[PDB]
Amino acid sequence: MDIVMTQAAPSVPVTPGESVSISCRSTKSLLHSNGNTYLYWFLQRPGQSPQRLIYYMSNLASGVPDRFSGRGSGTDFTLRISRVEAEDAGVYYCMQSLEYPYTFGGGTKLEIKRLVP
Amino acid sequence: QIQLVQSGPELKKPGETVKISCKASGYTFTNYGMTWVKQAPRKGLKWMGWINTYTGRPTYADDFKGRFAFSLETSASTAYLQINNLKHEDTATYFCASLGEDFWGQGTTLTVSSHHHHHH
Ligand code: NA
Repeated sequence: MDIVMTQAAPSVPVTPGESVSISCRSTKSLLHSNGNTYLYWFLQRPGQSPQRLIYYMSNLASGVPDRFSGRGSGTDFTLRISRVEAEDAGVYYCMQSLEYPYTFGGGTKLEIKRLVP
Repeated sequence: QIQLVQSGPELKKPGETVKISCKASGYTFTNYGMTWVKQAPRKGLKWMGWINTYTGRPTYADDFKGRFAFSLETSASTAYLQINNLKHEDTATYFCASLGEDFWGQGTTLTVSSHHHHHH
């Protein structure tokens, strides 16, 4: 039976330099007997391929800065971005790779809020 | 160092067939699998399946069983995705990835159009 991945919201608001959290839930625990938790976070900006931010639930991919972090247990996962910059705008997706078929969450658009002059 | 390069955009009429390539470079092709990902308008990212580039064995998500075929030309370090009998709902950008290594192609945008398929 497919593991369904769900993100709590389709977009979340933030202002420059402030922090934000994006959530993801699985229907089954992603912790394997080997001790790894088979959860990825990706970002996809428009016009680009997706790029991995986090692997094994909490490990930063190379080149990813220290302001990103991940936490969770079992079936509840949170990605945090601590000091948001323009370049962070995009859609964030969780994905499980514990069992076939691999499944993505629906994505959460990070929306940087600005006043209308 | 490492580059996955996909074939260019496709614009198609319903019922046609398309075949997209993904050529891998800068690592040993058969050491790592290739995954196919479908990026919609209004349906985020979908994992289509993956193919073992050493054995040739494919694993498909249930939703992609029927009209979709994964194949290889391993001597060319190339993986292919063929989509038969195109539907409007196949409109998307298709990515190849070596997901464990986080290598990504640039994407191939496929547009299935009843009345604009002739613009290229
Ligand atoms: Na399964």
